[PDB]
Amino acid sequence: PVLAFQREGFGRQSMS
Amino acid sequence: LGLQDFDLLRVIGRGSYAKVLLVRLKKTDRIYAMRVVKKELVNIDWVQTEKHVFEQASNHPFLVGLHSCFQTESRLFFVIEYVNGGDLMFHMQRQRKLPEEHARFYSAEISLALNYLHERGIIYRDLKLDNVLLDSEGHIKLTDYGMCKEGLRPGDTTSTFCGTPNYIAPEILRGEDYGFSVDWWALGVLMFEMMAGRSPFDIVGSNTEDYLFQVILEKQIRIPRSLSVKAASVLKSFLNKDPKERLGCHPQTGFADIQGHPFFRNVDWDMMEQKQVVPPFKPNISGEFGLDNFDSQFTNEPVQLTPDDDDIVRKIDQSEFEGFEYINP
Ligand SMILES: Nc1ncnc2[nH]cnc12
Repeated sequence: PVLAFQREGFGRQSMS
Repeated sequence: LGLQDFDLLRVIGRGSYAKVLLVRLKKTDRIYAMRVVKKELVNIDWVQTEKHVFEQASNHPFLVGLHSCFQTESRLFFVIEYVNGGDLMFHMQRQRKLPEEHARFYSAEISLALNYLHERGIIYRDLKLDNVLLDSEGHIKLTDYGMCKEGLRPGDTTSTFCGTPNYIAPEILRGEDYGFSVDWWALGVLMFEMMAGRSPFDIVGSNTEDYLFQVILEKQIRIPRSLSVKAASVLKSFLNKDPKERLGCHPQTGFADIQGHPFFRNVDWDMMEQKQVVPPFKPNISGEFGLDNFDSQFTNEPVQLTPDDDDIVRKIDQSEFEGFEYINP
């Protein structure tokens, strides 16, 4: 997986 | 103080509530990081939470501390210590995959930090690769207190649904009340990412968030078999979906349990807390401030603040922000 860690990609965005 | 006291150098990040800047105290030419929050996002007492946690941070090495605190009509400002090593999100993109020895080191230091917050009634609630920063010497610092919950006593619980979906604990997704247990889960996910070079949930790194929540609750996670039995065992212990039985989460022995785990048996915890263990990796400081260690999608941005809209500015209670200014002695 080349795009394993994508800053602020799918699922990596903070939420409340 | 005031915005005019500082020189605004570069943008270096987008926090959970903030835009993070590199600044220099002009009167001293000292360099700091600066979190800038739009009051339109805060006005529960968030400011109270934030300052409460910054207060704890002075007394622990693995928590970023506060230099000072001021406000304009539209924004809050927190001047914090600058950590020029970059964060673990960047480290992982560059390293691809970390050896068990590296992952043990970072998780040990992270455990110390989480445990320090917990013993003082605080749930961190946003543990993630982006929020772990490297010291120039190679030690780690937890930043970003935006989602913290403080004042939590024993048997106290909260129910607020928040965090980063990739790291959100199963008990939150089920809508249970929860305590410290969710940080340990998050640590679980984070250790998995360091050692396997990807999220334990395939869709992350490859579509709605709701599906992600389902995957989290439903799929049994699969540990790469190349990993040692120690490493594997710690990951499944942290990634137990029942917080009652999850590593670190017993009310009396939780931290001891971690420290007693075979994966960490190789750790001298107190030499660790004192920063006397040598980091397995030493960030390369460019000399250009070490700005090389920050994603360019930030550093290639005008440092300009976006002018405020007088419709919103006048329509926000400046009173929830009285006596906010502060300087750490
Ligand atoms: N104190 C800090 N230093 C460097 N980068 C950061 N990103 C968020 N906080 C930071």
